[PDB]
Amino acid sequence: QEMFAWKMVVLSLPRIQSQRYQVGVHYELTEEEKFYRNALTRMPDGPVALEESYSAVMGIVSEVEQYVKV
Amino acid sequence: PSGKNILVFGEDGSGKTTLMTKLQHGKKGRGLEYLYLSVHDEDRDDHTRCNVWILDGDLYHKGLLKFAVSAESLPETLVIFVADMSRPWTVMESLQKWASVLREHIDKMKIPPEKMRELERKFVKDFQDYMEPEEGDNVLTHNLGIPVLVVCTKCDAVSVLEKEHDYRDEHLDFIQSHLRRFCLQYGAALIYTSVKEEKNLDLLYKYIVHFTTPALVVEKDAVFIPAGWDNEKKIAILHENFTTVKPEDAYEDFIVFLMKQQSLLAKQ
Repeated sequence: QEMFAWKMVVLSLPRIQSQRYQVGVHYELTEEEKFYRNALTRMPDGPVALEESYSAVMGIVSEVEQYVKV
Repeated sequence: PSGKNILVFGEDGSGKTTLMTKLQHGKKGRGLEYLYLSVHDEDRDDHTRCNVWILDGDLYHKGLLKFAVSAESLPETLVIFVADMSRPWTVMESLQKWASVLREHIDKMKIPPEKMRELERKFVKDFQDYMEPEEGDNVLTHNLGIPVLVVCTKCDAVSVLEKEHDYRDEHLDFIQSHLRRFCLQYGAALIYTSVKEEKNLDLLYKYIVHFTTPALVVEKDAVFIPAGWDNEKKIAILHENFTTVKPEDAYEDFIVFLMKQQSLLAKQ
């Protein structure tokens, strides 16, 4: 089947809307909760991916838009 | 051909580097992306996009997980999800979570249809009929048939988890028993993989869609099992390694105003 574009875009649009909304907080919208670092000046930091938590819950839709080829 | 589907589930990602490299995102924690895979016909690929979406997390993404396991996989839907063989609780939890994730992606999306189980009775009867015996049958499986390949990975940490709480291979034998109990309770491939051992996760999925795959537990590192390896008699009798016979409890039991006022009162 050479129609791997229209159906992929429709299922993507469904998955894009179902991917750009990771509950906005989900009580844990990141890799994990706050934890302890190893050896640096960030013992009471937010997380190792606080700015990337946005990239994670946002990246779901980005991963769908990029891998929505076929 | 067109694009098929498989919904591999990984709880919030949590290091899918080795497990994903052994089989095939926006970040390390994106959430229900659309990954893929493909099958063959002895020479090359024939547009058979038998996608295996390794959804590393599903934060409020039930629709994305359902879109991943599309309805186009009626002829072949074998979800091969990653797991953690460090303990028996994680192995049994990941296998039951794989079957429940396939059922969740189906039932959370197929609420309108109902004759699917009716057609699945005859189709899966003709399919699993020639795949039930030769476990190296009659196993108490679920209400219907959802092929969920429980790929038990991370058995390199099984030794650390087995020595930190048992100082021997007791937790390893417990993980083997967890895979065997979930297999007899579901009827699938409890293929486990350790450090450089039994790299056959999609092998059972390919042999039971419409390469090699071993099955042994004597090495006490990776209790591999094929799609049909399901029994509860000899494995249940030998399940007494640091536990009882036919146990499942291991999974559940293992998963300056006041200052000025004070100065004034002190001066009195």
